Amino acid sequence: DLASLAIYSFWIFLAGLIYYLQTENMREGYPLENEDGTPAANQGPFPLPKPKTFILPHGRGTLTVPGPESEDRPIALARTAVSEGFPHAPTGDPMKDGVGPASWVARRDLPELDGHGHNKIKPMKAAAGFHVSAGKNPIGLPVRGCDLEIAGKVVDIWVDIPEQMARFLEVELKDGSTRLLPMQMVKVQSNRVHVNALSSDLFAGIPTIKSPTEVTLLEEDKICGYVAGGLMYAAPKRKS
Amino acid sequence: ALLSFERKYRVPGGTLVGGNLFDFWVGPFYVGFFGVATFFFAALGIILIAWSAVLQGTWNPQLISVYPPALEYGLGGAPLAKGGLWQIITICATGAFVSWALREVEICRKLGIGYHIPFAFAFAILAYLTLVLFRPVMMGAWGYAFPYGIWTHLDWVSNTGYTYGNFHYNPAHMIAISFFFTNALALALHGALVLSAANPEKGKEMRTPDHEDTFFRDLVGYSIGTLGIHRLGLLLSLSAVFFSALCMIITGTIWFDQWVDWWQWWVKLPWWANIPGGING
Amino acid sequence: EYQNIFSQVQVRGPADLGMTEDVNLANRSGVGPFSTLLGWFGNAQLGPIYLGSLGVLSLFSGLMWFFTIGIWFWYQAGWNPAVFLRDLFFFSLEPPAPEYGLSFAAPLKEGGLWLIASFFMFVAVWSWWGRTYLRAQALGMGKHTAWAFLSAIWLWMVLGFIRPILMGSWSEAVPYGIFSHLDWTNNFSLVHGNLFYNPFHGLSIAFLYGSALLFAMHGATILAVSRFGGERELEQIADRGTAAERAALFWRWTMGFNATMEGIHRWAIWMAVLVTLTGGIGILLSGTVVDNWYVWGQNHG
Ligand code: BCL
Ligand code: BCL
Ligand code: BCL
Ligand SMILES: CC[C@H]1c2cc3[nH]c4c(c3C)C(=O)[C@H](C(=O)OC)c4c3nc(cc4[nH]c(cc(n2)[C@@H]1C)c(C(C)=O)c4C)[C@@H](C)[C@@H]3CCC(=O)OC/C=C(\C)CCC[C@H](C)CCC[C@H](C)CCCC(C)C
Ligand SMILES: COC(C)(C)C/C=C/C(C)=C/C=C/C(C)=C/C=C/C(C)=C/C=C\C=C(C)\C=C\C=C(/C)CC/C=C(\C)CCC=C(C)C
Ligand SMILES: CCCCCCCCCCCC[N+](C)(C)[O-]
Ligand SMILES: CCCCCCCCCCCC[N+](C)(C)[O-]
Ligand SMILES: CCCCCCCCCCCC[N+](C)(C)[O-]
Ligand SMILES: CCCCCCCCCCCC[N+](C)(C)[O-]
Ligand SMILES: CCCCCCCCCCCC[N+](C)(C)[O-]
Ligand SMILES: [Cl-]
Ligand SMILES: [Fe+3]
Repeated sequence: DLASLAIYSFWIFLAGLIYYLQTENMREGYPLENEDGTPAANQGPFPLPKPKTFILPHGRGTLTVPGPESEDRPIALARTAVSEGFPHAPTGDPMKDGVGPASWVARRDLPELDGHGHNKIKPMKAAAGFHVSAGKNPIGLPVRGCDLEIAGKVVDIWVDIPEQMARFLEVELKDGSTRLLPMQMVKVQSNRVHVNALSSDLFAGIPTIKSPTEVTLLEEDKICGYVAGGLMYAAPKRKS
Repeated sequence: ALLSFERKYRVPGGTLVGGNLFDFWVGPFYVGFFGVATFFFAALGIILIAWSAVLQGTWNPQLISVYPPALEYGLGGAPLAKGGLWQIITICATGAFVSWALREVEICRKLGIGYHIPFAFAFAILAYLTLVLFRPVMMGAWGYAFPYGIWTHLDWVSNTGYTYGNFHYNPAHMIAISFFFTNALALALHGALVLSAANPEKGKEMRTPDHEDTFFRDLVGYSIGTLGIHRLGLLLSLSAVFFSALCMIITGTIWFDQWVDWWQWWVKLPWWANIPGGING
Repeated sequence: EYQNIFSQVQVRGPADLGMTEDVNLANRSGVGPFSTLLGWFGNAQLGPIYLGSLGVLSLFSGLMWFFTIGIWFWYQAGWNPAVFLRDLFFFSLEPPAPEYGLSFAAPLKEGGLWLIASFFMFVAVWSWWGRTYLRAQALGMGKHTAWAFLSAIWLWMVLGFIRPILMGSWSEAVPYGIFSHLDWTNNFSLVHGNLFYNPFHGLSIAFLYGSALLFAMHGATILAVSRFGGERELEQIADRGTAAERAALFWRWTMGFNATMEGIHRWAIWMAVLVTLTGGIGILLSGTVVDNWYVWGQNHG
């Protein structure tokens, strides 16, 4: 009967769809490796998909996935055990070395562009005429760390032009240099900006940007990685 | 084995209980203390379902059914064969689900990410606990809980619904359905939009988020944006389950008559209650 | 600890008139006002909207459907505004009686007005479908939205058109009313021997469920990695960042496998479209091929 033919047919379709979906989700991070970076013996039952090529806009070239995977950076970790499946201990300062929750990825050292080929993220001072339309304007507020000490003051907001949202606070430190803080890791209060992730002494270590009016995808990863890493690595200096 | 980028993230720390004792992986799986608790509760639960299959005299998965205590037992303990096994399995299931959530918290802490995922999962646990713990207790018997069986739990849905007439008329049920339907609409649109930008017409460059905002402005005059759609998806899906929990906690407690009759509050408002014509006069 | 459910600060710039590509800019409206209320949760900008031939046709056709039902509701309310608001949920524009079969010969008061409303709805939805295709083509984007919308249209078409035709009468179709379409749904299940025994109804529920499961998981995941720019999904596809890596590893460590930034959107589109795809088949087979799902289930055939 027809209903029996339809349900059987549906389960065969569903099995093919799951195969297709699983192989599409192996375009990054595969093949699987042993802890020493060599290819693992057991890759699982699904094969790597045939490569696909993305044409990137604004003449930035192509990406083909899957393709040669490497960290393209030194990883300052060592084994804690003689068998597989244990943690790898940082060998230096995990904040500076960019490991664990402080990790960053070697993304392109170019800024993300909008649909017109302009820098997506600009300081508000260089974005005509972006302004704070609602909520507390953080510009001019002191910035407090998790040790409840003042680390600096906000001197601008870095805005996503096309999506009209605040992405970073630009903070001036005691030495008159500035750093970016991700908007998602600060609390704007009436009289201060509070940063739970970092103690006052760790603000100088936030990676600096090489141009004052743009930030690259590489720089964003180092900054956001460093700040998130403070949740674990600044915990001794976090009061309550 | 490890994803190509995985090693740098596999550092010690982030555990809530036991320091470095359970701070390891088995293949891709993180363990931790709550990995051990999950295994213990799950293994004990599966054994008790097996022992239930023995007493019922069937190994067919489509027939096995663990029933709660009959109403006469109230909120008391019951003999294993007639509702005790259900009670112990329910403690094991609760233990496995909460352990699973707290394991997700340990993983969040090691990766330095927000706690939104276990927070979201907790709403599903609430819904489960509404059906097997909160509603039964407020009604005064375990027997109002649902049985653990593939088809017998559907029998319970049908019998529980039709006890109050057409359950469509539960107004909290109406809101829950609207969120479930809207969530599925929003998920289809979100998947479609991102894929349509990443996979444009053959030979064209990847589109930008600006194309995504533009497409929706052209179509409906409004784009919620890339952050907005993820906030929206989280809220639609949690709201669906919140109103689901609500529609059942009020059923058999504050309201125990036919749900269709509840709507007479509106029809009998004094200013139009007695006017001739229409459906209700 | 800031959760990123609501924005702490809104910033505003010049109204964005959008990308051009091959869009006819003559058919775009002006920008609407900025909503500060909407701006706490997503974008503040209302408009512009695009309105060409298909847009006006769809919108006028849709209003005629809506007004046609409204006029019937007023008639049923004896033109009394107090009765209209009292009995709003109880009014119903019913299809023609079984007598009239698939004929367009039924009088207005006994299903003719149902056919007129249905005609207008048919045009409104199908022209709107054309619009979802064409607005994507003008911007050089894939047709994913149009193909996903077709899955919704399938269940709608089965309920109002395809199944009534195969059963040989418009009486099998859904009435236009709030409580009446609920009564119809309940009735449909009783008459077909309980839809819980329809295996396509079971799958449809699994996908509806799965859509809430998956959007809870995906939404929570992207908010959890927004501190690394996770919601910038297209650039994370082009150039994987720590956001995409942490998102993958959360799920690999939790349940033993993971998605990519692109791959999760393929899981997403299919979990959602399978709801109405499986659903439409379940309804199409009810009364045409299978009179009683209990009885069918006892034979598995
Ligand atoms: C004849 C039946 C009645 C009816 C009677 C009822 C009754 C009775 C109930 C509902 C409930 C619901 N009804 Mg109703 N309902 C009817 C018709 C409908 C129609 C329709 C189109 O007609 C729709 C769309 C709905 C929709 C709904 C939802 C709002 C809700 C179910 C979702 C939920 O609670 O999830 C919540 C999710 C969970 C509870 C899942 C929890 C998961 C746990 C935490 C984890 C499990 C892990 C697992 C064991 C691990 C597996 C192992 C791994 C795979 C390895 N009903 C008709 C009129 N309906 C239910 C409700 O609201 O419950 C609160 C409910 O009890
Ligand atoms: C939510 C409101 C009602 C309810 C009303 C209905 C209705 C109506 C239907 C189901 C159906 C199902 N229900 Mg139910 N169901 C309820 C509560 C539950 C609970 C629970 C709270 O613990 C579980 C585990 C289930 C599980 C199930 C599945 C057997 C099936 C498909 C679910 C799905 O795809 O979801 C989405 C989740 C995913 C897609 C993720 C995958 C989850 C897997 C598939 C779950 C397998 C569970 C396994 C069989 C349990 C034993 C494993 C133990 C380790 C031994 N229901 C409550 C009481 N349920 C459908 C069915 O076909 O039943 C025959 C169906 O039509
Ligand atoms: C007593 C009632 C029966 C029952 C009878 C039915 C019947 C009959 C049907 C379902 C259907 C479904 N049932 Mg059931 N169902 C029951 C119990 C349940 C329970 C439960 C017990 O918990 C659940 C969870 C469900 C869940 C479901 C869904 C999975 C499914 C609907 C999917 C959907 O997205 O449609 C919602 C989406 C649509 C209808 C698509 C609409 C698309 C169109 C194009 C939109 C037009 C918009 C228009 C122009 C208006 C414009 C608006 C303005 C712009 C604002 N049922 C009981 C057993 N159920 C449907 C199905 O597919 O079954 C197989 C269906 O026909
Ligand atoms: C709140 C919004 C939606 C949601 C969200 C959600 N679910 C989640 C998560 C989130 C955010 C997770 O992080 C978590 C996960 O890891 O997903 C992969 C999960 C999860 N949601 C799951 C299932 C699930 N969620 C559902 C629903 C929903 N989840 C909501 C609609 C449903 C439905 C609709 O029925 C199901 C079936 C799992 C895949 C997973 C949690 C896995 C887990 O807790 O593992 C630990 C437990 C075991 C290994 C099994 C223990 C066995 C027991 C001891 C015995 C069996 C008892 C049970 C009562 C038997 C009853 C069976 C009968 C009813 C058939
Ligand atoms: C206050 O006064 C004003 C003026 C504003 C008017 C008020 C209006 C009001 C109050 C309207 C309310 C409307 C409501 C509540 C409508 C609800 C509709 C519902 C719940 C519909 C549900 C399902 C509908 C389905 C499944 C319909 C499917 C239709 C089709 C598939 C079209 C089929 C077409 C047919 C049969 C004819 C085709 C003919 C040809 C020649 C091709
Ligand atoms: C509810 C359906 C979802 C489950 C589908 C099963 C997919 C399993 C994929 C395993 C991948 C494992 N490995 C070794 C390749 O990483
Ligand atoms: C779902 C769309 C509408 C959402 C509107 C909700 C308004 C929230 C207001 C937040 C209050 C401002 N605050 C204190 C968070 O900065
Ligand atoms: C989903 C509801 C949102 C609707 C927003 C549409 C805004 C319309 C803009 C009106 C401006 C018209 N005009 C010609 C004066 O520019
Ligand atoms: C995107 C694919 C996800 C796969 C989820 C499959 C869930 C299985 C549901 C089993 C229901 C089967 N039944 C009883 C209706 O025949
Ligand atoms: C019917 C739905 C249930 C599906 C459960 C399967 C879970 C997939 C687990 C994948 C782990 C495979 N592994 C260990 C090789 O990575
Ligand atoms: Cl809520
Ligand atoms: Fe997304």
